[PDB]
Amino acid sequence: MKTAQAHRRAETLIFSKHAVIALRHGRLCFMLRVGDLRKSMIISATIHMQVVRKTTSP
Amino acid sequence: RARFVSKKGNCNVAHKNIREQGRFLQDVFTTLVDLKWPHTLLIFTMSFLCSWLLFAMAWWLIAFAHGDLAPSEGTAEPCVTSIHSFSSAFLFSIEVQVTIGFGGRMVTEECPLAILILIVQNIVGLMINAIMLGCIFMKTAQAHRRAETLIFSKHAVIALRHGRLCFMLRVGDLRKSMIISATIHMQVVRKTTSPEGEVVPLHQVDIPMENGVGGNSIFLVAPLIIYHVIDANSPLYDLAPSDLHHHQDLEIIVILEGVVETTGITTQARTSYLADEILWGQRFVPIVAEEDGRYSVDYSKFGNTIKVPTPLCTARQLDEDHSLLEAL
Amino acid sequence: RARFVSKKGNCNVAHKNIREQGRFLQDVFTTLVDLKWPHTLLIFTMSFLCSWLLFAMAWWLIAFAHGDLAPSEGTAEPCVTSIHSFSSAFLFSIEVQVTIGFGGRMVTEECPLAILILIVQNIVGLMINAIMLGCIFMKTAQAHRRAETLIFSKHAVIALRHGRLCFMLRVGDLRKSMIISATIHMQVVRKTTSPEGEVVPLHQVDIPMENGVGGNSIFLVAPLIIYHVIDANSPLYDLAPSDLHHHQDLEIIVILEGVVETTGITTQARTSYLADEILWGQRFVPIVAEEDGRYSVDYSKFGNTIKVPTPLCTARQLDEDHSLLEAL
Amino acid sequence: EIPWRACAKYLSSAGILLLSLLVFSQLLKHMVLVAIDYWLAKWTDTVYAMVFTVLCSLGIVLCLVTSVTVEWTGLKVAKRLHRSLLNRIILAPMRFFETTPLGSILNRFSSDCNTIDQHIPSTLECLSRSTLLCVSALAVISYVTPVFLVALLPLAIVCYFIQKYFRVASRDLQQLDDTTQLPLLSHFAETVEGLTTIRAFRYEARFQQKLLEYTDSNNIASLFLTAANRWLEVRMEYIGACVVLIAAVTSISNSLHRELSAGLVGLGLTYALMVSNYLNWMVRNLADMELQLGAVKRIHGLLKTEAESYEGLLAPSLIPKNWPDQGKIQIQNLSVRYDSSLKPVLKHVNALIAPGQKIGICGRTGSGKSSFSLAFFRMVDTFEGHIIIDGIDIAKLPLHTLRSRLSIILQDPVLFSGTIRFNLDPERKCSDSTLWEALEIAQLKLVVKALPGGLDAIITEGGENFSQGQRQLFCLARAFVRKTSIFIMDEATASIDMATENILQKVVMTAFADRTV
Amino acid sequence: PLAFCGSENHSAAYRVDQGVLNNGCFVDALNVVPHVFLLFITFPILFIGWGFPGHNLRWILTFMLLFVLVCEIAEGILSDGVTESHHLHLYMPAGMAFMAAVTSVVYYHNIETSNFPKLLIALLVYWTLAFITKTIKFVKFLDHAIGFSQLRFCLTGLLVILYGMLLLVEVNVIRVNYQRLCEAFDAQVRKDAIWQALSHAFGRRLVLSSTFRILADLLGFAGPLCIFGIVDHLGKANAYVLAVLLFLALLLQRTFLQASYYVAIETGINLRGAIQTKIYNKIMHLSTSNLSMGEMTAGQICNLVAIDTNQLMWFFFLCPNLWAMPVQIIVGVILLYYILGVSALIGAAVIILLAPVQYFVATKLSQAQRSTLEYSNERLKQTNEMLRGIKLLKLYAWENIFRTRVETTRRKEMTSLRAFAIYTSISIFMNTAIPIAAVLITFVGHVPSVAFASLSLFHILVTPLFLLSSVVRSTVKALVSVQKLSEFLSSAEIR
Ligand SMILES: Nc1ncnc2c1ncn2[C@@H]1O[C@H](COP(=O)(O)OP(=O)(O)OP(=O)(O)O)[C@@H](O)[C@H]1O
Ligand SMILES: Nc1ncnc2c1ncn2[C@@H]1O[C@H](COP(=O)(O)OP(=O)(O)OP(=O)(O)O)[C@@H](O)[C@H]1O
Ligand SMILES: Nc1ncnc2c1ncn2[C@@H]1O[C@H](COP(=O)(O)OP(=O)(O)O)[C@@H](O)[C@H]1O
Ligand SMILES: [Mg+2]
Repeated sequence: MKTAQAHRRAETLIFSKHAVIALRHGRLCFMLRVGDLRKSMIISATIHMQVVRKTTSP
Repeated sequence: RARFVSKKGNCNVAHKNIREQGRFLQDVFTTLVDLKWPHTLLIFTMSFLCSWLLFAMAWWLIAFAHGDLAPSEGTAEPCVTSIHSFSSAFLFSIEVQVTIGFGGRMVTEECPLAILILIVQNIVGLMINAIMLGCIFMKTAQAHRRAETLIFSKHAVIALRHGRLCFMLRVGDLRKSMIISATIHMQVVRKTTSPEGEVVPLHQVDIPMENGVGGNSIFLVAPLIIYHVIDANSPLYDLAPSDLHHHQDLEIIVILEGVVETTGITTQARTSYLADEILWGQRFVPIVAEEDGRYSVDYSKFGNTIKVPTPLCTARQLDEDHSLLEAL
Repeated sequence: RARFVSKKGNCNVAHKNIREQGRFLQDVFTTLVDLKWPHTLLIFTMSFLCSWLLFAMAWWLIAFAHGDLAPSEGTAEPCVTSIHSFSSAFLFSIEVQVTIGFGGRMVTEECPLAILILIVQNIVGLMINAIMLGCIFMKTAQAHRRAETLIFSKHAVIALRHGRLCFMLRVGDLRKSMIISATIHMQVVRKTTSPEGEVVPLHQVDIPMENGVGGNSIFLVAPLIIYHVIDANSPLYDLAPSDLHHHQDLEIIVILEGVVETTGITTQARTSYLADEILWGQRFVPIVAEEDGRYSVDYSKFGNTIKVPTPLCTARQLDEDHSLLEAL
Repeated sequence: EIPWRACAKYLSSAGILLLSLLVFSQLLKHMVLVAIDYWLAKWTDTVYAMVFTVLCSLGIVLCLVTSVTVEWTGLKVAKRLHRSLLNRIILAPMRFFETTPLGSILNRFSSDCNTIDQHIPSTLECLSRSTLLCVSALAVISYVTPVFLVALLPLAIVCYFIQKYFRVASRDLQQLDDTTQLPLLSHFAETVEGLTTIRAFRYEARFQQKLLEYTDSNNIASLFLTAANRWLEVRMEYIGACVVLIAAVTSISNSLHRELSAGLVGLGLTYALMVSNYLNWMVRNLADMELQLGAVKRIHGLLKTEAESYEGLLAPSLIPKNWPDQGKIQIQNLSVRYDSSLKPVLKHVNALIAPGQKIGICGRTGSGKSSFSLAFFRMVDTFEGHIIIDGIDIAKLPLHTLRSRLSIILQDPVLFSGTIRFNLDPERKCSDSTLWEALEIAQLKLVVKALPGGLDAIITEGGENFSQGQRQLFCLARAFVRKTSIFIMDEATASIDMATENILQKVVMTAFADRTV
Repeated sequence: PLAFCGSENHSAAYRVDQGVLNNGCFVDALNVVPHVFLLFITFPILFIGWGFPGHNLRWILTFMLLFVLVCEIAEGILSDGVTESHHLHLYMPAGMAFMAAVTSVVYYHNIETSNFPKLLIALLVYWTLAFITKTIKFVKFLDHAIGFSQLRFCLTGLLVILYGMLLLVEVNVIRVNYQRLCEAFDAQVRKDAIWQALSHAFGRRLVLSSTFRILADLLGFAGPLCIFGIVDHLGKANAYVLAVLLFLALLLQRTFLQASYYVAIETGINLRGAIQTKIYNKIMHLSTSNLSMGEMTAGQICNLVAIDTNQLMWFFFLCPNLWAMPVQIIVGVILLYYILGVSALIGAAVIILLAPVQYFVATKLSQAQRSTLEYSNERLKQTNEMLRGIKLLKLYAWENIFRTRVETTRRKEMTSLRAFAIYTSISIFMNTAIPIAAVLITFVGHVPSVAFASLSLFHILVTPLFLLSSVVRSTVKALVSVQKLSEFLSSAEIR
């Protein structure tokens, strides 16, 4: 169970240290870069972007 | 011309200038477990042989240092009984680490260091055996060719269906086993230029496939036709005949992802179609037929197509001319 | 009539003329691990027996070649001590490869080739043992019948619900274990003809099931009713009584996909309903009832249905006549 | 495979206590005969004599129980097979018969069950004792010389391969035998059935030449069969002879240079001789039992029949005894079809029928009117609409009463081989006065008075004793003995002359003024 | 015991080494190794599924190899008749090679014809190794061994070259009427009951095949003579010649049996043809008022040309034994009184009493069979008519009535058939149980080769009894059959 683990495959998936916001198709869009370092493929790659803040209900 | 994906699913990408590396020797562990059978076998055999020789040099050297090889006085008792050559010490090492231990070659209490070497060799043998077992298991529990029994057509076509222009290709499974949760992602790749200036070299856009739900779930038993309806939203809505050719910046990647029926692993197959493999105005010859209480699927003429007369303008111009004809 | 899927989920498909084959003997490896228990056991036993006899012939033959069986002079020392028949060499082989090694039958340094055979047999024994362990583990870690404890009704019905015509069938789980991420795909199969000319022999269309979200997630504890609302978009929107019968080109495939609770493997069950098993104007007798602080589910009369008066025209004609009645 | 499943169905048609008796009695008898003469060879080099006699008695009583076992199990298998086959094929719907040729379904009750019940027990005991004596002699020749094993293990494989080759040839060869033998019997039937037209046409020579050609062809086929059998038997017998030589010389060498006995020498050579004698019988009997079990599998497959649905969704206590009243009939939307793949020959038909002693249906042929007649007895699928007989639907009654309480007269007259009483009275509950009445009202009694027996003369072979007219008359007669207030006729005037036609019509309409025709 | 080549303390040096390949035993066993290699390396990879250049050339080479393997097994078993230690190195390698070649062919056509090629490297290596070992044996067999039995040298070189041809094949595939006329003439000559003409035109072939059968079972019956000779010669180089003579006797025996049986079956087929022809002719001349009024039905008319003809065909298959067996039994008595039963064979009196019991079984079975066949014809016409027109039985709803009516006839027929089965079981048991009675009686009546030769001969004599058990059945059946024929061939004839 220990040596069958990669456990660093989560460390070969990198993101950009910064994020930008620019124009695309006339609309304002938030952007960032993501890349894989290993030559292996990732299966069923899925992304969830999720904003977090202290909101106040109406 | 630098195809992004090879027909077999190989990514012809060059990953230059990767700054950080060298995490730990579990990466080379996986390199081991993902390797050719004869060379993996050779690595295991040399692992055992090197272990045996290392501890064999050890036993021989200790017995020699106990002043036991020479005298044979009788009144003295060896670290280990009855070893009289490195050959003897080597056989002893095999008998120990393999846990055979015939008995003619036995450890005696006279040498604490010998007991230490025994402890060390037992630990090393157990750990190395466990490593070999984990490797061989992780290796032979793999299909690793289930991605090679999932075939696609060597070409793709575009034809008419329900009056709309649709992109089509064939996919089929060769093994009689089922694929679990079969999912398709078609994705167009090109060098696009933003209406605001920027350019994206290998920009990718997920072109949705057509399905009754609109999802991506397919049920691959007979080789079927994956097709996309070219709506106005489709990136190919501005595609035309005589534009597609080997020197045209355009590619379509098809990605099949599904869990293998037996093992809970998830295989993936990739294929690509660029502007020369995409035939126009053809439809795949149906290879499915009714047989004596069955469905014969002739996998010969699998990707075989046939020409069908079709308009020679863009889906954009299709919709324009169709509205021009239907406005009266 | 060549049912596409058998009631138990068997695909009655003939895969003729498969050009490429013969990848490697890991395919037959999987064939091994996916096999009947007595024959798998027999294969393991014959693997060990053949190993033992092969190396036993080896030891016997070497001892014979050392000129050790005949002389018994005493001044000479055998390759291996105290073997005097192929029976002895065979017991020696067992003692070695099984790592028992009593001790009366011991290797001596006098024969380098004997040490070589020892090394070879140890490697072969370790590798064959690891293979047997991986096989037996991959084999007994499988449920392989979890797809047989997921049942469907032998028939399907079509009735009225919220004034709309809906296709229905029952599904239930027999084990008390839970299924994880239960997902349903209903898929109509027929020989369709394109409005542009082409024909598709076993054309498939994913008929979406009805659910609160519209997704495909179900939570199968009590045997529930999978149903599809026959909208105008449904392929069955042009279906009628007296059209469904054993000689009608129409089939409905139901596919349940879900992760087994214990093991992270994903099981799949298939079933089919063709135009004779699809009852009309009936509703399943509710088998769920309240009991003394529980819900008794009588799995008898599981697929038991009851006739209910319903219109005898197509959902198309349903909507037409309903608009005809509601327009005033 | 095929033999496994066929023989398993065969034996499963018998009990399991029978298979126990059979198998274990065979093992015991043969093994004990082997043991007794082995121990006799031991008796070569006294209470021994007493126990020898008691072993002989054991052998004889075991053989007795074997024989009775075989006979009684053959009996039971045959009885069960025939009875179930009859009760199941008779249950089939009309589609089975109208679709499957009657000769094909008849061949089973004719020859196949005959083949079973007087050929399978014999071949069974034959190959049973053959194979088991063979295997026993084999075990013993292996024991009396441990060297023979390394010659036998080859011999079994040689046997296996070549007999498999022979059987794979023989399957096709027997298929050819059947496809050559069927035209024979088909020609005999098509000759007996149309002899009058043949002798009229005078083309006797042509058909004699046709049958001569068929006969020559079937004889050539049987000759090929025979040649193949000779080939394989010669092969296997030379095999057995080589085995004898091996075992014999081996035992010789052994004993006269490493003594064991003379008796066991004899045992070896004698069981070698026995193998040589009984191996071919084992194989030939195996071929014969394979043929017969193929026939058994044929009957078992025919047994896989279609249901009848005689159980009607109603309560037999709710339907009154004198159920059919004056006989109102409301049919509507009666869309009908023969099978699911057929077209709705009669569709969207409604008609309300009060009583009134008669109605009428006419029209050209192919109009699907005999079909409209069949709709009263649910023979047609009637997939839409329904009929209502004065109170209740038809698709809820048990077909038995549904077809017992309503009469019919078919177009083609179908009669029975027997006396007149049986043709009119299947059950023996009808006073003969009613019989004479039903004959006179159909204008038959005047013919019967000239007939010596008097409702007693035999009708032969479905009716080959009178005119098609007279056959149709008898049909009407037996259809009249019923007290039904309604019934239907399907063109029961095609064989009637105009005078008898009008007379019969007036008489039946006067006699049935309350009944609905 | 169980030595590979060890006989004495002199053979306790039959494994010493002044050069291993000089030791014939060593090369002999090294021949064994590659065979076991292939055998136990191809077992599992075969059970997994069981649980082309020169393809036909491969078949032919394989058959030649199987041939010479069997021959070598025979030679090796023979070569251990002089020594008293069973030194089996002579033939164990041969049988191992045999099993290995069989496994080889099996594995081949079970892998490449079915699953996939490019695994045949195993078979390749096996052919290489076997070729190497046999070349070694041949080379060291050229000079060292005396090569007295030159057949050894010949088979050795043969196997060498044959393994060579196999290895070649492997690397190559790795690179990628008249009778009826006489019957009618005989019927006319007899008439101016059929058996008369039948025999008068047809019996020469019958008695000819029966003559072959008589000569055959006589020659075969001359085998316990061989047995008695074997044993009383072994009691105190003549036994080999005599066992070979037994083998030759069996060969001639069975080659005469095949001739007799083939002639008999030819006769039966010709007879079936002629009788079918005559029946069809009579049909062509037949009247219709008879088929309509009096007796016959198309059903049973075709039923006879089927079953009657089959019965006669099988009976004239099985009849030449019915004539040859009496010679066998009388020569049995003669030869018992001449050998080892020179007096006091009282057990044969039971066989004397057997024949009348068998004839009584015959006539009682005939009494059963008459009723069996009449009720069979009854049930047969019943079901015929019941299935001819079934729409009536369905509509008029008389299924139960006719079903039970047919069941009555079926039950009567079943009673007759039960009596028949009782009688045939009586016959079978009497037949199988008189020989053990006979041997018991003749053996206990005394109060080493004598009683045993009796045992063997009485088995030989009980062999034909086992067939006579059903011969008499077919006999009664053909009796009733010809009765039916004589009944049918006497009907009306429209001029
Ligand atoms: N060439 C590279 N090879 C491997 N990993 C990299 C590389 N460049 C960036 N990363 C990873 O991406 C993450 C975020 O990247 P970041 O934008 O910080 O790169 P950076 O500091 O600008 O380096 P550079 O100037 O080389 O792009 C970092 O944590 C780093 O580990
Ligand atoms: N009959 C088949 N059996 C196995 N694999 C096949 C078969 N047909 C096609 N494939 C696979 O599909 C891929 C694309 O097939 P492609 O369309 O090139 O076949 P093709 O050139 O049409 O050959 P053919 O005309 O014989 O069908 C190939 O790489 C091949 O591996
Ligand atoms: N057993 C059958 N199977 C299939 N079709 C049938 C059968 N019997 C009748 N038909 C069809 O029904 C039509 C007429 O039916 P029917 O009423 O029996 O004859 P008619 O109309 O002459 O009285 C015909 O065209 C025929 O094709
Ligand atoms: Mg009609």
